[PDB]
Amino acid sequence: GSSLSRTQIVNWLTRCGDIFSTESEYLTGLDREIGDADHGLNMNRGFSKVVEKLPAIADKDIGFILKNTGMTLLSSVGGASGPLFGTFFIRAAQATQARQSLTLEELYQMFRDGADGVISRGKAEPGDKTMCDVWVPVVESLRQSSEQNLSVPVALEAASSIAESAAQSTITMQARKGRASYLGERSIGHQDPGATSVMFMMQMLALAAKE
Amino acid sequence: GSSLSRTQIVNWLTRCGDIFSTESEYLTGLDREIGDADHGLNMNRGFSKVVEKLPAIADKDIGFILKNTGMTLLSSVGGASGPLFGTFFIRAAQATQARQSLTLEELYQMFRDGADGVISRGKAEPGDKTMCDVWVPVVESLRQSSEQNLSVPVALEAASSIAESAAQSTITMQARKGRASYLGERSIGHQDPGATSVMFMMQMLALAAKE
Amino acid sequence: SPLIATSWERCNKLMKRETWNVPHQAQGVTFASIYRRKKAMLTLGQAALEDAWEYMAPRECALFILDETACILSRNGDPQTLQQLSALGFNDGTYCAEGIIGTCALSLAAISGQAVKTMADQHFKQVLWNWAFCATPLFDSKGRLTGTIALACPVEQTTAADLPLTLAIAREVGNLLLTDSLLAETNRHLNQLNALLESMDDGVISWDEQGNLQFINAQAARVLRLDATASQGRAITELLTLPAVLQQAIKQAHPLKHVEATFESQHQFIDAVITLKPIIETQGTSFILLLHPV
Amino acid sequence: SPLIATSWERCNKLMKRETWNVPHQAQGVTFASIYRRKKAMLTLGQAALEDAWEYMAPRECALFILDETACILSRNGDPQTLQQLSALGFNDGTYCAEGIIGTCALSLAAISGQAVKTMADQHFKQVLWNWAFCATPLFDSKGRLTGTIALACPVEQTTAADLPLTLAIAREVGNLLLTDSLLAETNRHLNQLNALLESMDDGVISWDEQGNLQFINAQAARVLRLDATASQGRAITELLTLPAVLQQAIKQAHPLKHVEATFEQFIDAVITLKPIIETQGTSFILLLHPV
Ligand SMILES: Nc1ncnc2c1ncn2[C@@H]1O[C@H](COP(=O)(O)OP(=O)(O)O)[C@@H](O)[C@H]1O
Ligand SMILES: Nc1ncnc2c1ncn2[C@@H]1O[C@H](COP(=O)(O)OP(=O)(O)O)[C@@H](O)[C@H]1O
Ligand SMILES: [Mg+2]
Ligand SMILES: [Mg+2]
Ligand SMILES: [Mg+2]
Ligand SMILES: [Mg+2]
Repeated sequence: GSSLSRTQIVNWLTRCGDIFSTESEYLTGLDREIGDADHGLNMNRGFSKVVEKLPAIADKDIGFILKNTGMTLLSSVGGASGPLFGTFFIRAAQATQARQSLTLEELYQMFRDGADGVISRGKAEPGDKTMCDVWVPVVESLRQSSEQNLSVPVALEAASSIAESAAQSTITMQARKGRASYLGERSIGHQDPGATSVMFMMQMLALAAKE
Repeated sequence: GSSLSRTQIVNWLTRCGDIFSTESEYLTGLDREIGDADHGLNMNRGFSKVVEKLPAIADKDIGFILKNTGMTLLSSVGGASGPLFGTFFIRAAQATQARQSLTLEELYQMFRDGADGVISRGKAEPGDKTMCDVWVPVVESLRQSSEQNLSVPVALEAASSIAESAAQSTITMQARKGRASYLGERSIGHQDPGATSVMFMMQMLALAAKE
Repeated sequence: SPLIATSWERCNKLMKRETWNVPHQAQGVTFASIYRRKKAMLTLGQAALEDAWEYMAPRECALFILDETACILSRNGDPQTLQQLSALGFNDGTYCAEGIIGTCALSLAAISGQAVKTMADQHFKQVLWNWAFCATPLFDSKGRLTGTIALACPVEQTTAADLPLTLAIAREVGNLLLTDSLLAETNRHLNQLNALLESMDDGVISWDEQGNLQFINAQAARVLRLDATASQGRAITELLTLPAVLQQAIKQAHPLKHVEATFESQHQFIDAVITLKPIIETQGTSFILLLHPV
Repeated sequence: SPLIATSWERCNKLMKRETWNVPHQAQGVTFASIYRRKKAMLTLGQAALEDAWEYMAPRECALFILDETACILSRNGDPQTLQQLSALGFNDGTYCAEGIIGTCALSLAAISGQAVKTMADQHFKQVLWNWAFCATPLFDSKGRLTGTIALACPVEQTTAADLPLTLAIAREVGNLLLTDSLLAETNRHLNQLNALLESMDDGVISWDEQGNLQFINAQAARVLRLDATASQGRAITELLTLPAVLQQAIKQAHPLKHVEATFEQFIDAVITLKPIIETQGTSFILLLHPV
């Protein structure tokens, strides 16, 4: 209850490899409506590589594992999301150097830095219709859980539920960043694929925390 | 004189930093007659970065030291010669992994491998008027000294001499590779600057091996 | 160019300028195997190429990744241009060796070892006189040829930035293979370090110039009664209270060998024989503390 | 573009479209400091830019590297184009911030955090209407803005490939800063491993999956009578005769803990064998516990 271990982090990333494989066509379909129809394919391409690398590094510390993961996503995903998800994991990795276990306060700090990283690099604001429309509430959710002293598995179920609502909330937003914003008003009525990716990640983290 | 220590290799590279500084004008002058007038400037940019990095890695093995060096030369020299001197050092690095000392036969092997790397990457032949016109006889010099069981210091003094003759031998060659070969027949009558670089390196190695 | 002319002399032996036929094209299973073993360079290459296209569209051009044998592994770019090149036989798995299609950047880059451009009637085969090709070879983690990046376009639309673009992308994919291999090298050193720590006799605790615990083995963690997995990455000051003898030495960056020492772990006294090993680096001093078994 | 328009709305506050004066330009000493602070990024960028120029020349264009504060650090490319821009005030040290030269890729790249091209009257300042700029920000080892790669040419000579070129060069330079930092990180781990080996009580010898000794400490060197500095990088089978026990354990990738053994003149020790199982093969640490 009290902490997330590195084995759980590894099991998290393994589950992200699976979700990005099964959800590939779905994510791509979301990206077909408002983009260049590639987001599922590219997330699967990057995450497949992540999970390939992971057995070799699974006995290492959390920082080194997140750093490989970020570095991998950074060069193998492509487009707008690759640099962003890579920055997330790289920033998380620098906060967790040598860690083998994280308290809920620490997990929250990790996500915070992660998210600051992606906002800083991509300059997205609330309502811009991007992945930051899920990251910001996710971080706020973990901060509240940390204050209330919730166990890690309950905290992570809460952030996962929040991630879902935040992804849903992107549907009615007009895109102001990335490829979708080319469509002007025509991006309204369609869920953002980057935001759906973050949700998937959070749902998988929630599962890994049970084990 | 049975072996070259890694501390000698470090002192070799430090001495190369000094020679590419003081002979910068000259190498650039050689490169002005038949190239784009940058070769001294660039070797100095590369090698000063090399020598900057050296104190941090001086307590390590030969392979790691030559790997850092070649990697630095690789990305910071530019043009035709950067990738070439880079490859030389990277090949040498992979032959000397974990070494703290090299016998004369091992020394010959390193240089053999580096030379093979530069030949295989630039495709140059005896007579093309390039740095390979010095590398090949230097390697052949070291093989001979190896068979005759010469001390490392005497062997290196002999390669150093061969390297001088070999660089001078490039003067009457017409260039068939690199920027010089644009000049056609007008490249005859001028010493090759890459070749003069290899000579400077062999002269400094010869000095390092005394210490 | 002597490069072109020399290439023409090789092509002259076995090949005519006006002929063109069905491609020599890897197929079904053998192709899947080529694709599979080129995975590392491919996935990196395909991301890079998607990006090059994105900031270039609209434009009549195509981008190719080829393996070290001139076999086309992937294509992207303008749909129409890709269909035209496909009509000439260039598809996934088509080999573009000089011995098959004549003098062309697609092969000459790897043959020459450098970024190369061929246009119009520099090409041996007349079918290619309407095309410009730029290509650059790319290299391993270990310095050998592993593939080629190329850009194909109608000859009248060539731009001066086409060649340096293939060069910069080949160098980027190259360096990315190198960074994958650097990370794998560090993982191998971490394995050495971890195996040493798990199998040795001494207890060990080690910390940062920033005060943060980097490693502790089972032996040190039982003795100093510290948590075996939650200590790492936390301030050593908030982990245990250090004796007077250590405090001095630690401030003074001064080594200690086989010395006696008394510790405190959450209100409790431990007696031990220790060694303190300073590690002096540009960024500050780090420490290793060994607890010798009595 | 909403990027351009939004940028114009920032410029409309403090600036006029028709004015142009003398540059804001880092000078003498203070430029020497900016230059020195930017060494790592600069030297990588200069080699890359020289290379890009060579495979591109002849052409009317200029290439700039700028630091995170949009200060021009280095220029190269076409002499005449470089003079035309020098006359407009673009030299080494010239600041190209939006609040100085108006909406322009030179700053808009860093502001947007991506590759950007501006041409002709997209430019806030009329002086720039004869020009195209492409630019891409570049990033640290640690993901922060560290500078910008730009390409400038007369507007009528712009090419579709100019923008992806600056992008690919900025990414090349970024990744090169990253590989510099991975090598440092690996060096720091080697410091850890070497300091452990030198100070611990146990003797140690470790070799590769290929058979080559990777490390040996003073302690193991004394006992097994090996050369403490010419043993490393050599085949372990050339260095010493391994007792039958070990020999069989090695054959099988099988651990030994505090087992007794005898080496070759004869030495009796209590050893541990520790296999390291990796995708490239199996390696070994052998420790000699001090009786
Ligand atoms: N500036 C930005 N900040 C945060 N997220 C962004 C930004 N630009 C784009 N994105 C995200 O990237 C997603 C699209 O990613 P993807 O399809 O992988 O890349 P691309 O759009 O380049 O093809 C969008 O759904 C959006 O969530
Ligand atoms: N294909 C090649 N093989 C071997 N050496 C080469 C080749 N091309 C060029 N060189 C060497 O590089 C030197 C030129 O180096 P330099 O001026 O640093 O680069 P650049 O010519 O691109 O400006 C030449 O004097 C020659 O020795
Ligand atoms: Mg997309
Ligand atoms: Mg895309
Ligand atoms: Mg030159
Ligand atoms: Mg040059």
